[PDB]
Amino acid sequence: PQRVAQEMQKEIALILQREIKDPRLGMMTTVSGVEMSRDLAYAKVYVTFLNDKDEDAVKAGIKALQEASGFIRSLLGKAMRLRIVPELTFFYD
Repeated sequence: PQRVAQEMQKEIALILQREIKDPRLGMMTTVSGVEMSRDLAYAKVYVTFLNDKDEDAVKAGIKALQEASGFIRSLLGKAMRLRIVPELTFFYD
């Protein structure tokens, strides 16, 4: 799904700024891509940081973002009026 992956990159990048304080990460955490399941039960999200100045802070940043993943899924479905939204898993790129 090439077009849904482009809409998800854009809206998830905004929800990453709104649903958690991205100023705590320097207000420049960006989405580089998504990777989606054939059955849409799951998706992987790839993220690139200005908080990249510390490897231990990026590890903690992904850990804090994964704890918020259920809000991010619920909001992504609301922003798209989507019939099903995938369950979300986050990665540093």
